[PDB]
Amino acid sequence: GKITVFAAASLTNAMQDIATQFKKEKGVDVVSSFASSSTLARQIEAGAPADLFISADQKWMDYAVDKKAIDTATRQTLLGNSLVVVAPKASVQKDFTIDSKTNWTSLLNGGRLAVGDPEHVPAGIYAKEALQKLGAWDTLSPKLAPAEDVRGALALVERNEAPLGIVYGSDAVASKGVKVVATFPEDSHKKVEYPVAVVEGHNNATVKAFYDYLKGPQAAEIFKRYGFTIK
Amino acid sequence: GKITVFAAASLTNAMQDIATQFKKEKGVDVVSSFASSSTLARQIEAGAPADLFISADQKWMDYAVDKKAIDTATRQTLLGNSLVVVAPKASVQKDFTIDSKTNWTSLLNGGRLAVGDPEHVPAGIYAKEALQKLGAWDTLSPKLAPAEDVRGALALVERNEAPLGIVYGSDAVASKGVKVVATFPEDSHKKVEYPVAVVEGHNNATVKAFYDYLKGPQAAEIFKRYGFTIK
Repeated sequence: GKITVFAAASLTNAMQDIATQFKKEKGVDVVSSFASSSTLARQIEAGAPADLFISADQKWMDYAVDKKAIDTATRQTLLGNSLVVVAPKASVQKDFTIDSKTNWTSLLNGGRLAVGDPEHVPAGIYAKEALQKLGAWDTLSPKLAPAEDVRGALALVERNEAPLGIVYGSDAVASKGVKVVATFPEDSHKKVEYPVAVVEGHNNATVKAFYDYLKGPQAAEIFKRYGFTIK
Repeated sequence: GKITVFAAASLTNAMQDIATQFKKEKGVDVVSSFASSSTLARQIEAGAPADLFISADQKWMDYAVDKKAIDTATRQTLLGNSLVVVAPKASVQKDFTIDSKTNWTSLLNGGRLAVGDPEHVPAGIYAKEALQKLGAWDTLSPKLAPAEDVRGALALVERNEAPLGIVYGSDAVASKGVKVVATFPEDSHKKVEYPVAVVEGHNNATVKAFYDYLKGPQAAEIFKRYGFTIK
């Protein structure tokens, strides 16, 4: 011990497994906190004891940097992802295509579309950008079930509280209880990218060892298993 | 709706604002895709649904034309630009002069120079031509941080991943987080020029209306605001 990592909710499973393997191999305890990248960046700005931050978008890393909270010499883009629509496996929902013709109203059946809160959650921000580009936003905005992070959105679908949800490709890979039923075209939104950086003043030898591990082959194997792409 | 525009990454902000104003005034949706002009030209060759193409160089328009993908009767040079070196505003980098005496090695501090990939990105091609003419290319080529388009190069500097980058003058105008620290002499490279053309078979009345709008005073004011010169 002891390293404290703040990581985007979509990284929950990968980062837990990486922490477990790092403990086994290096004997260092890694304690992780998972929430929306917005929530995490704001906590770091306000003074949280995080050593490392991984965001699900460039936006919230840029925010933390602008607040002079990050060791910028350590910043780099670590992972990529896709944006998808999921439905429960028990659902009868057939696979559909996402484009400007998509009939969201018909697909929703009077139900709501689970999303990360588009006011701040990266998954919601990516979703809103895509839906605006596709001309679907005004139709969908009153039909949303916003959640506090992308895993809250995933949970609404897992729990059948919303028939469809917008989450990351990796979220479907991690979930026994939902399946991808549509994938957003990559040209419909900003590339989903995960920057990592050490928090300003926290780059000691132990933190550096874990940072390096995140860029190594053991971690890469785990990230790929969970549906992330390696930058 | 609906017009599809493929435009050089350097046109991102200008073309977004032009699309917004055109929608307001004409009620037509303009959907834009931004990437390196190389990437866009090759997508059009392979069969993309683009109606209009604006390249950041003559080279990639000539390429698209050679592949018989363009309505050549509509081709013309729309804009000009400059080539610059940017640094973050938080950098202590002083302004310098670009000529054959420039000490790039000293300026870089062991860091890398962000550029559009000089194998295909127009900003990289212009950069390589200038650096070769100035006698700096052999020194700099192993010190580059290539990016997939000029906005990727700009992002490396904005994010402090590279201390300096070669981008267009317009890119500095669009970016809160970098400033120009040197300007390439105009005689060091081919004039930065942006040709526009309608894609072969796509010149319907709606596309023609937007094409004409790009040559009008409303668009010209936006292009100038973003640092472009009007041809």
